Amino acid sequence: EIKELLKLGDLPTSGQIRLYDGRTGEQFERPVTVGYMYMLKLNHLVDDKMHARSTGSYSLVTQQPLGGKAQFGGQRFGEMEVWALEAYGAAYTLQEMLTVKSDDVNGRTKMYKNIVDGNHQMEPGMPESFNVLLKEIRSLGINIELED
Amino acid sequence: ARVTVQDAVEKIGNRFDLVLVAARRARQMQVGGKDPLVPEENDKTTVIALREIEEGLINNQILDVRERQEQQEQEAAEL
Amino acid sequence: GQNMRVAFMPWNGYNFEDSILVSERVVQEDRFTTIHIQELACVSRDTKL
Amino acid sequence: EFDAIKIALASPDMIRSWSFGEVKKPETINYRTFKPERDGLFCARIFGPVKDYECLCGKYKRLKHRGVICEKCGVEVTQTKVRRERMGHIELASPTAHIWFLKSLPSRIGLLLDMPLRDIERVLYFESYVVIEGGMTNLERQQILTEEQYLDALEEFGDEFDAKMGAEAIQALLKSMDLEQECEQLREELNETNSETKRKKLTKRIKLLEAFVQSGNKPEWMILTVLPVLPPDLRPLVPLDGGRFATSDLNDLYRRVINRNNRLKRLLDLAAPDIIVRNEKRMLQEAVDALLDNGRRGRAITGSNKRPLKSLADMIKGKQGRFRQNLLGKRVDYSGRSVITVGPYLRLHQCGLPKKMALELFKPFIYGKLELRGLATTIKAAKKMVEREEAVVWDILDEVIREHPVLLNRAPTLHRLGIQAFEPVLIEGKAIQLHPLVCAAYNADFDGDQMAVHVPLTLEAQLEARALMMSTNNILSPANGEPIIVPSQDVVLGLYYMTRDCVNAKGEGMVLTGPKEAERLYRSGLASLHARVKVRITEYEKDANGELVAKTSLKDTTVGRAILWMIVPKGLPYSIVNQALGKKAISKMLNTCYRILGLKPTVIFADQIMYTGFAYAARSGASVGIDDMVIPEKKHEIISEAEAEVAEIQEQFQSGLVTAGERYNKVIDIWAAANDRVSKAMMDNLQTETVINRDGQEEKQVSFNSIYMMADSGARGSAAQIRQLAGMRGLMAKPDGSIIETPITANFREGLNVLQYFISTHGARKGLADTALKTANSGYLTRRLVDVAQDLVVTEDDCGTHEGIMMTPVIEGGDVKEPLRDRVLGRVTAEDVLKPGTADILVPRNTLLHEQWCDLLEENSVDAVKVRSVVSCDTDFGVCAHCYGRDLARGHIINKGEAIGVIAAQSIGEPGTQLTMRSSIQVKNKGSIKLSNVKSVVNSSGKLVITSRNTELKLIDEFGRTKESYKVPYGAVLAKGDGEQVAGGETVANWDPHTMPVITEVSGFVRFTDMIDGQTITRQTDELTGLSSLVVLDSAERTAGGKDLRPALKIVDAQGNDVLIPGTDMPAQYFLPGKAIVQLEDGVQISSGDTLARIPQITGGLPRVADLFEARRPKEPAILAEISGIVSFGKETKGKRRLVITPVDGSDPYEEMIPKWRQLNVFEGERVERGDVISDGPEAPHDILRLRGVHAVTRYIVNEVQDVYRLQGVKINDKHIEVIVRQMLRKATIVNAGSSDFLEGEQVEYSRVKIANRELEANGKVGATYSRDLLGITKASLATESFISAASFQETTRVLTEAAVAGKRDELRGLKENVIVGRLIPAGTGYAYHQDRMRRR
Amino acid sequence: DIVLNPLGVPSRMNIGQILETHLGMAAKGIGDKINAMLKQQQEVAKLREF
RNA sequence: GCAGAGGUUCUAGCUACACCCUCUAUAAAAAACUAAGGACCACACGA
DNA sequence: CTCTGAATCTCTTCCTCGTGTGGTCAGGAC
DNA sequence: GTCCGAAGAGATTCAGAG
Ligand SMILES: [Mg+2]
Repeated sequence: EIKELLKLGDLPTSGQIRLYDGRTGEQFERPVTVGYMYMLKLNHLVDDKMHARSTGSYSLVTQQPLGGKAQFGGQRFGEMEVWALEAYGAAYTLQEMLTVKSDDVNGRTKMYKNIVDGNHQMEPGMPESFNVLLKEIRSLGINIELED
Repeated sequence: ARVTVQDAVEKIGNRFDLVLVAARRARQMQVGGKDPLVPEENDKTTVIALREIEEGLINNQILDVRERQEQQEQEAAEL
Repeated sequence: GQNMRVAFMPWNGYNFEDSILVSERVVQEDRFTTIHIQELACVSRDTKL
Repeated sequence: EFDAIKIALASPDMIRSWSFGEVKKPETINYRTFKPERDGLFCARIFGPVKDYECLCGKYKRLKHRGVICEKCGVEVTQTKVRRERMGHIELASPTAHIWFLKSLPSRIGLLLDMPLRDIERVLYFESYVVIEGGMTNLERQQILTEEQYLDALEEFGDEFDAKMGAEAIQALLKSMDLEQECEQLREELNETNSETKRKKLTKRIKLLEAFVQSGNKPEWMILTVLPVLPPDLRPLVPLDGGRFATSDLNDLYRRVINRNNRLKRLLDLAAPDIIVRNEKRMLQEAVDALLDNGRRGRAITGSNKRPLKSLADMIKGKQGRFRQNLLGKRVDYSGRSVITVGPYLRLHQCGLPKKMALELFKPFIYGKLELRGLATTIKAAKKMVEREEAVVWDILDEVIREHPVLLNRAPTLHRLGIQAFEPVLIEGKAIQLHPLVCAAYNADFDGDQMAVHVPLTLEAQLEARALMMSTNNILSPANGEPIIVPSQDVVLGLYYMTRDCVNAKGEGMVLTGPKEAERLYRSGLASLHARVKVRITEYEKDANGELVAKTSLKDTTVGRAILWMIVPKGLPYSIVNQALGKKAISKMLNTCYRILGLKPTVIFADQIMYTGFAYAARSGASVGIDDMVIPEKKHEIISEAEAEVAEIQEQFQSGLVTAGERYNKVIDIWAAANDRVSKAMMDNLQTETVINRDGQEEKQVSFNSIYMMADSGARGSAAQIRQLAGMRGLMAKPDGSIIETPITANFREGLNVLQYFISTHGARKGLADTALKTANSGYLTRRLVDVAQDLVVTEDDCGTHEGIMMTPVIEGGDVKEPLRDRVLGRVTAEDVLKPGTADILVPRNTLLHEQWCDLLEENSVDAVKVRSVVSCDTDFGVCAHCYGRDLARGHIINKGEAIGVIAAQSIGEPGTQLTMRSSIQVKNKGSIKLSNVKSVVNSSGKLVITSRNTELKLIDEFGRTKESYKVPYGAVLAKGDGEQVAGGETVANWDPHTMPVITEVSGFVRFTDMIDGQTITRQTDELTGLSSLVVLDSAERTAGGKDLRPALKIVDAQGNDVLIPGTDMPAQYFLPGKAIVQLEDGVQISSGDTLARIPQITGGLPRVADLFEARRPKEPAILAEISGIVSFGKETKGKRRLVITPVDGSDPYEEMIPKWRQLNVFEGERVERGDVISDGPEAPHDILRLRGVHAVTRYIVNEVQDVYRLQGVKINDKHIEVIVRQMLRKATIVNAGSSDFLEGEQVEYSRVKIANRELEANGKVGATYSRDLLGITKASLATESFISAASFQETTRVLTEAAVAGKRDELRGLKENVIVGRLIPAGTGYAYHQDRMRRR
Repeated sequence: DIVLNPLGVPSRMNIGQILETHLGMAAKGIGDKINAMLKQQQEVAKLREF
């Protein structure tokens, strides 16, 4: 039935045309299928998913977006990311990510002022989220100490 | 610009010592006043450090030699 | 959605794995432009003084 | 700044030391005034000031007044950040129990007080009294009594007897107990009380007591009398809309605790009657329980929106807790996300990047460059300039992204190839553009997939990204030696279209003057792309020490193949391109380039091969027309035949000739055969459909049907897939798995009927639901594995241990699954690998097995090398370098500092997505018949029958390589003798599938000694021949008469004496099991090797790997004997049967209550060996290790997990499993303390006792004896000496409580610990920093 | 206007989208066949019979 | 530019991450400029 | 009879990210 | 203005057999 409908129109029955190339202007060998597929357009556009953060908000735990990266918040260097990074051996990159790029507010602002000066130094500092954990597990009778 | 690091690691063949030595060299070339002993071609300090390594000019012991030479020249003008 | 001419062939890898390669003719004739209506609520609260 | 973390129990004095005040007001900040209340949970006076250098009042607003408490309001003028460090203590009106000890799994309060947890709860929650200092009265210090009993005891003694009630009573009991005296007394009775259950419990209690007295903490501190609070800023009031300021789900918990404490204080101030104060104190204790962990006891409290409150333990444990959400996975700045797409114009070290998000990323870099260049003076001016994105900003941005790698990252990253780096190129649009070839590693799908992008900032981090992250530096995947940067689907199709041949094409037979002339011919259209020609190539082989020869020669080749000869660098031969170049061919071509020319030419390849593949797949026009899918005209005839056969079978069943199951199996098999015939017809019509004109006569060759091009080349689509597309769909199963009798006759080209589509949807939805649940369970397993092997980091160039693994090719009955070539490639020999001729060291004991050595081994008849595996290493805190061989991701041995534990755990967990979760012995080919652990008996017939249980038939060739292997059942009759050379395709052995025959060792007459008729046996009627065959009755189901005596069949000679086995004095009596159908009578002459009786005779997916790595003993485990000797049934199955082993030399202590529900294949008179399956079933890993050694358990586990992985085709080198196993059995159990200090029942880390013994052997004093205890990873990771590593993983409450009571201290020295604390990880670029730090210490 | 990737058809077995493609081509063929005899004016009889 | 205040603007501007000048108890000749910000559960999904 | 074992109850963890939609969070009486 | 499933794994009870 579809073949006969094709043959009614002045169209090839095989359903394939010889699409000449747009740039080379040469015939495509192995004639290619051409037809009118009903292409939709899904709601998942890109301009509502093109996100990027330099430095914005912070939380009580000094995480950037915490609950919702829609408030101009950075990506989550998630649980598996630190494994996939330390598997290489990116100690400096990992230390960046989880101390000076995300958590160590003193170190974070110090490195910001450093980068705006051409120099690219880094200060480890103490991850403020680790200080939050320290205070929490210390607030329940279990004494915790950064003993040296 | 450059693409690979094999010609760099081959003489620092731990692939981790390379990172440390080229990092401190790029430090002395970026925050310090040292000029690249390898010609610069609009290239950042990292690839410049790699090029200085691949030319058989910058290595860990050479960096220590430069550091102690700077120390001697500093303490020579303090006496 | 809409419907437009479709040809099944690898065109210089731009449709490498599953990606579509729509022509500038689609955008030119305003074929797939979609209106999106956003809403910006704003309230006036009983603030003191 | 520090090097360790200390854990203890905060006594109610250091709580006051921490706390800067006592919270007395339940009120938080007022709704009317933002200022906090006088002494509320939020309070500037006893915490930090609300604003920096500003007190709560306006008295000292000016910063001038620094560090001075304001007299007017009693508030300091310190910076407000201190509101995150200050604490406050709640002075409980009465002591209250700590939940982390009461009603917990460790049950520390239970072991300590030696009370039932029920009774402790009863006294604490005020249900019943507990006595203290009973004295003269019958009640001791440890008794629990009800209120009526309390009245009676008060009658017994008015005051000397004391029964305090509530938590105060427990406090007093803890005070009265002295650890040291109790500890030594408990040791005293531990030395005598030999009851195993009592021994375990007493060892637990004594361990608690010792680790609690040696650690600096008293037992009174379990009962918290002074609760501290979180810093107010760590527990704030967030919003301003709707209900002004909402809560934090913890302020209300603290308010409830404060309110209960205040009401109790008021009652104590008013001396209320004891019943109401009991109620008040009980609900105070309950409120403290809810604060500690809302949900450890009873109805978790709630006053806000009918949901459990997020208690403090809630904020620590679980994913949502701080440890996982906020510590290991901190969201990062300088990051971005966008749906990604493909760009061929990019190189391999490059990635697309939108100008918008690149500008939003490198804003500090843009500011710095602008300030340097003078285009702005202040950060405000730079912000304005970049917000207007002037044209002076774009060319500066392209200046700052000259050599600045960015970390692309996919969200569900599994392997470390899931986050690489590229030099981003600034392009328009909103989508990051990923190079196609690096999507195979990423598992990128380009259907709306979003990849996070991260920017390293510090020049050390940028350089580290360039050296390690960048895609051109990690081409070799760490899972296997197969390269991961492989042309995936479209470029390979283009290359296949290029590198092919058709016997007639425009301009064929032309002779070419080089590949450049071939390109000129094709681009001019004179010659077809795949015409056959003769070209003049110039191959460049490297026979010298790195130099090339210019070998010029003609090659009968195709124009398309000649096109690719301009793409290969010099060092490759032409035969690598003279073929069709499918998928495997292209992957092998890339691998050959990597192993010959290095890495830079291989990147040049990757990029150029992608370019040419795309550029010629474009001109290919590789369509998919429906007419390209030819229906086999043969298929309809085959379907008619299948219909005739199924009709015949069905009508036969309509007469009852066949059974329902028989009809089912026959129709299934005939439909499967019809499907196979249809597949063969479809192929034989499709793969040669082109019948072309060969300058005259007619010739047919490989067809150019586009579907067959896309399938045969390996581009996209398998032979089974295209078969289910064009031919039959075969059959498909129901939900359970039993397939339909009526298959799917039609296919996808022609129409598919409704019922057929429903049957298809069955399997489709099955697979879809399975794959979603698979991704869930695989992610969980990957986390578990990477958290059990996180701390293993290579830290030594060599361990200096001769011990290794006797690695051999795997032959599990079939052919070789993993040949010795790819088995021991990249590993290091453990000992002197000799050659067949002895006294010839073919390989030194310390040489890496790279390509040359493994190639030399094959030609020189290798069968068994020894490799120094990681499980055989001895260095504490990580394996050595030579214990691990090559990193397998780079072209050399492992670098001293890599993190092989994480890479291996990822390489194991990554194929989880690819891993789903829902006779006779005939010889094959040439070789001999050799057997080990063999007890072959030559029967009188002359054939071979074997008494041994674990006797293995292996088909060794004329050289020695074990090509084929087969297990030999007990009593199986063999064709020829041991070592005999047989032909090929021959049958060599068989047996009775449901009959273990009782064979004979010496012929003679038989006497039914100890065989009572009717009771021990049944002369059951022979319903076929008449001569009744005896059935030996088991002692259980028999009558009460013969249960004392055991069945026996003793052989006798011509005189009737006891015939015995030569060597063992015990006679040749053959005991019988139950249901043993014996078809003989006493005094019947049999042969030496004749039968005597007749006795009648589970997951393979991701759960199998989980069960393996969890060391789960199966529900039906095979039971083995821990000592070699004679088998016996000691007791008369009194409750359960018994097995006693009597070795000749050693003593005979053994008793095992084998459940009376197993087919114990071992009889009752056979000398079993230590580690023999007396029953049959899945051999549990624990007893495997404890009865056959570590080198056996590691071999078994790696073989089985690889079999699970090889079944799906995913390649994983065995080191990634051996390291997991080494981290899996790093725990020992002390068997003899010796001169050291280790309790017997103690289960302490293996490295600790190994170091202790290695330091004791420095003197003559003997060390300690141990037995390595294989622990499942989910609680092998939880048993580590470090405590934060286990705390992050799972069961945070359990591990934290155990660390607290033990006073444990963390000496980080680990990857996850340093990650949590944030310092450099001791694995990678930070390994040198950490080795320097440990050198300074 | 659009160039799909052919290699998504065999593996991701959705051969219907090619039947859809051919039928859409036939439908647009009918559309332009009547457009031609409607662009240049043809009487109602010829168009009606077609 | 480190502890405060004043200045020509615009209430207030002392490095608060923050932008110019003065001195240690006194307020103006002067153009580019300003704000340090926010939690927990259910649902549609997407890879 | 008391202790190796049968059971019993109970507790922790279950891809990791996003786009987002929302819903939610201490009064009247002295 | 201030205030009242499933899966396993382990800890814990019954029992049943010496
Ligand atoms: Mg995808």
